[PDB]
Amino acid sequence: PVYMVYVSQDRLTPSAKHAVAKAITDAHRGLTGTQHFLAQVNFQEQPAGNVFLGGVQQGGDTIFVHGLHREGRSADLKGQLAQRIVDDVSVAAEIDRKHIWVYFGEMPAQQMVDYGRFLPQPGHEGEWFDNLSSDERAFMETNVDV
Amino acid sequence: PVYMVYVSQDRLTPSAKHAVAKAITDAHRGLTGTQHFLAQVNFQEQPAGNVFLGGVQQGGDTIFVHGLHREGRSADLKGQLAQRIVDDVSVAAEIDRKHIWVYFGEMPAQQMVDYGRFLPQPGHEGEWFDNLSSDERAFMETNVD
Amino acid sequence: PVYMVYVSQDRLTPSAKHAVAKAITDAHRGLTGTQHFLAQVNFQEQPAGNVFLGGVQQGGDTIFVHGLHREGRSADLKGQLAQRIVDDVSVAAEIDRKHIWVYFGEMPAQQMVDYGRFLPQPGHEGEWFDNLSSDERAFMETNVD
Repeated sequence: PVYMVYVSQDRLTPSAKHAVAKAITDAHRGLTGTQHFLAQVNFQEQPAGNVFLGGVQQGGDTIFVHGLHREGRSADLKGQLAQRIVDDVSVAAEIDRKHIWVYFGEMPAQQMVDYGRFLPQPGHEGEWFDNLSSDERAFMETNVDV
Repeated sequence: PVYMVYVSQDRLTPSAKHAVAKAITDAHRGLTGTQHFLAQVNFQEQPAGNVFLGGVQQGGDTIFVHGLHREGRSADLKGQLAQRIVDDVSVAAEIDRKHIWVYFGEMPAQQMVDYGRFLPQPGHEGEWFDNLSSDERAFMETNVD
Repeated sequence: PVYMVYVSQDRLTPSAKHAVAKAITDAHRGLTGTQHFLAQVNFQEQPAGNVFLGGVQQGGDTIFVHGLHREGRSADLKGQLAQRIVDDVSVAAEIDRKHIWVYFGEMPAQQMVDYGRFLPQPGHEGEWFDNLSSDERAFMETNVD
């Protein structure tokens, strides 16, 4: 997946950013079984004051996660995954859940490219990864945290 | 809603950001009935020159509004809303309509969370809000201009 | 289309941004027939270190292209287009293909506005353009490289 995470500049330290990325990555892996290295977390920082809620300028505490997924998962699982992102990002960023918005968008795997390759259908990541070249598997496997 | 608004840095001063965000917010409430406080307008600024149209580098006037909505509204209503955003952002930003791009994407409400809560189906915002906890209600009601 | 291109700050010089924007734009016009000036390439730069893959902080080499399209093209065509974007961005940016991610989202043309006007269905780009006003066509025709 690609998780676009919109946050205010300097709201999250380098350590907090690593924690939030790990919370999202672990939630995705844990609930979908997709490999660690396929989860992209992409932080989009903007100055505090660039978020408005009901026309009211906000401080630096809003977090919007825009998750870009393949089609094919159940509403039940998607709901579990959004709730776990809310809960675990709240802990990782030390931020009240009321500040956290989470939207999942879905597209056919056939129009979705990670690491320059077209994605498989959900749940068939094993078939897919076994079909990757040695160099691609090696590059992929370095993008997993200890 | 979440409206991602992609603009060149400083094209909208702080007060113009407020005017643009209030115009989008009012248009969304006016045409859908969704409370003011559910409208998020999230300004994404980039240096001028990062926008290309037909391969040609642009100055600082293009505005792209990417609206993320719940599924469930009619094509007619979404057309009216997109036109009003074009019209009312043109006035708030004092910018030519020909600089304004607006795309709406839709998702099932069941995979959409505002303020840490899953959204209801469209015209159901009232009962949904009433059934939130008292602290949640109080927090969103601060976010009304 | 609107192509949001997420890159690290200073990874692409102005020359390389132009080459990347041209590669995507040529790819889209060449496989869809849509006119040049309708392809927006919108570079979103962030400090290197804001991209994580599997929890690991990245350098400045990742590129994510989020293309936002009208509904109605075949999966075959979309696959050809995504692949050409991988290939031609890899050359233009001098970056390995393994660093490049490309997702396409699609939306009904009726909730999609370029240059302040609603888009037509794919393939109808010529008739739509002729119905626009002289000043709208003049503005758009300057956006061809």
